[PDB]
Amino acid sequence: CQPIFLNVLEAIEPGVVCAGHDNNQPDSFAALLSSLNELGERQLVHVVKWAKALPGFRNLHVDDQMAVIQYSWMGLMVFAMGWRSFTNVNSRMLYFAPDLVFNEYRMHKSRMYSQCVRMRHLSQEFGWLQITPQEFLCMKALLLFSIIPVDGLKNQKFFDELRMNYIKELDRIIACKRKNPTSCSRRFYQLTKLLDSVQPIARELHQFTFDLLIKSHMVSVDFPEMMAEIISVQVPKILSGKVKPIYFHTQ
Amino acid sequence: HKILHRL
Ligand SMILES: C[C@]12CCC(=O)C[C@@H]1CC[C@@H]1[C@@H]2CC[C@]2(C)[C@@H](O)CC[C@@H]12
Repeated sequence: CQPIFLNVLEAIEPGVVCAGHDNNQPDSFAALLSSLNELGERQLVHVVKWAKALPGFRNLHVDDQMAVIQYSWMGLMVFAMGWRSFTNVNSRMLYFAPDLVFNEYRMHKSRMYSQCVRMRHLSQEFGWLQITPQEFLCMKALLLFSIIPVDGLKNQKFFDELRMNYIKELDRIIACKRKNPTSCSRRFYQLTKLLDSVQPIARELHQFTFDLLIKSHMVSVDFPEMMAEIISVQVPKILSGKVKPIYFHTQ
Repeated sequence: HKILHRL
């Protein structure tokens, strides 16, 4: 049998994205954060093209297509960055981009050291849990459907159905080489715990970038058009409790 | 402006 679903996920996976950072200059808070912001703007373009090509994405109402992207981009990008770090440098550093790799010194200079250490822990988990390339792809897609508004989406029903379908595909990938219910159950527990762990990290970064935007003119940090719009209009909805992640486990 | 536009 042909793995149609997985064939598609592999086929649409975005290529390499560079930040455009000048690594010839001594590190500074302003330059490092401005480059992270530009990388965010560039990655946002690839995330939109990727999402629009996902199986069933068009089943969603137009307004909800935009909403899920605007709310889950931070988690999606952090998860992908953690995987790149694992595969390219065995979690020795944070591989934001080929031209923007963070060692401990840069983590400190960025003023978000604690958050950076938590992301490195996430990267290490990909190795400790022996996450396969196929599990990574399915889990990343699921992250796009893991944060919603308390007030509900325009067509909450279509969303619930799509999310359920991606969960079913994850079950299938888990059952592939496993011919025992207990083994599958144990793996599902591990993967759902890993997925939940992304949310608290994304929340801390949401708070950090929000505060940075508010005082950006005082610290010389540049925010591109799309990033500035999303962080001033959508991010505060999550910080004020109007939009919340869907956790598998209670915590 | 025009939101993300390329949605
Ligand atoms: C999503 C990005 C950029 C894409 C990526 O690889 C993950 C990384 C996580 C930290 C984000 C950064 C984009 C710009 C932000 C939001 C800064 O303003 C502060 C936190 C940064």
